[PDB]
Amino acid sequence: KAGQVVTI
Amino acid sequence: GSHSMRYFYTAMSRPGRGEPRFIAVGYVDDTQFVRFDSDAASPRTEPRAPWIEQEGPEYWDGETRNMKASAQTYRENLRIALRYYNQSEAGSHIIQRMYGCDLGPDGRLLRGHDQSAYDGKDYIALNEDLSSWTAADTAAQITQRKWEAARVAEQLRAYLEGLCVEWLRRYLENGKETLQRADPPKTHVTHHPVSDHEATLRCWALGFYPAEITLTWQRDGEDQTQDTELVETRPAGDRTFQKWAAVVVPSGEEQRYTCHVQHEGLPKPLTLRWEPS
Amino acid sequence: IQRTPKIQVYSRHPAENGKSNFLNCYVSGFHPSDIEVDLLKNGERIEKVEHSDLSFSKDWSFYLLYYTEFTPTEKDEYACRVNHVTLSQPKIVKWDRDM
Repeated sequence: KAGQVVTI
Repeated sequence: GSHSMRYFYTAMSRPGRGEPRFIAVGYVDDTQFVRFDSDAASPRTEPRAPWIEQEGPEYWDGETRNMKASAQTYRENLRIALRYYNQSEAGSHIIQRMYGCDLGPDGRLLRGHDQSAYDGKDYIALNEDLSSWTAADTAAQITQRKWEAARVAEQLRAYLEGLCVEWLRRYLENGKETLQRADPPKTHVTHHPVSDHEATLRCWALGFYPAEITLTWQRDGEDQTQDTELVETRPAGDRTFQKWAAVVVPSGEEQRYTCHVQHEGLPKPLTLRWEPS
Repeated sequence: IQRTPKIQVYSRHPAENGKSNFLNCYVSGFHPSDIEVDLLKNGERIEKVEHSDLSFSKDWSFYLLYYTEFTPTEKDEYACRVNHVTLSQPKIVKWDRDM
């Protein structure tokens, strides 16, 4: 199950 | 033994050719189990291993929603990276991310990982403490300041120690017949003259899983590291891997050479030699 | 900032004339990810070729497996033809059934 992506 | 789950994300801009493409793949050990491609006719997270197919629609819908939202965030990140590097809107650029969790033989979290790259170079990495960051350059230090202010590492740590481990254990159980089976290499040595006074000995390992293997040549019991040609381990297409190691030896000295094979599927390391018919 | 592909051309199983098999062209170590790979039989492009989903190594370089079903014979020759931004012209690597 994948995690999350945030903005750089 | 030990096991890992890893996701690999690639986001590629292409000015003049639409919005950036986003590709995601997920692995358990050396087994791919999901894919997503924003260029697909109908992008969805799709199964790539038989043991994930049993997951129900909530799973697939949730992963697809996540990947679509991730693709959008990476399009924003590519725009931000242009500002961080003083770059124009005309060039094509790539952000990559690899992240996931490792379990030790006991099944406990050994360590977590989360690393990103810009244009193929380290950008930022979560440290092994799952609490602090290593930034590769002054742009990534801007990201680090943002992520520290927003306590992003705490969110990553919660995922890596929680969901990541829990789901990896689920996958290992559901796929136990394959994910928890090592297939040892089938090994042999071939011999091919190069001239009247030298020959190539090539030590082959075929049909093995997982991919980690050590193949070494010894001459008179001494490793021939600097004299060995070692090809990259390569996939056969049936889940297994192949590798070979070769040395060029004086003719008549073949019996002074031994090939040594280490692999998780072997009870003990193997020693082989060329066996003339 | 760019890395040229390594190319290996090989079969899924040891080749035996008249026995079905898969021809593989493994391209790895390259960056950026756009790459053009054809499999050739006697110099002509094979139409039915599939490839793996894009992934990458711990050094960020990409890898892909291109593959097609085939039945090797004594006289038929096969090859992998690769183009990439790092190559001024396509690189053709012939299948050696001992490599």
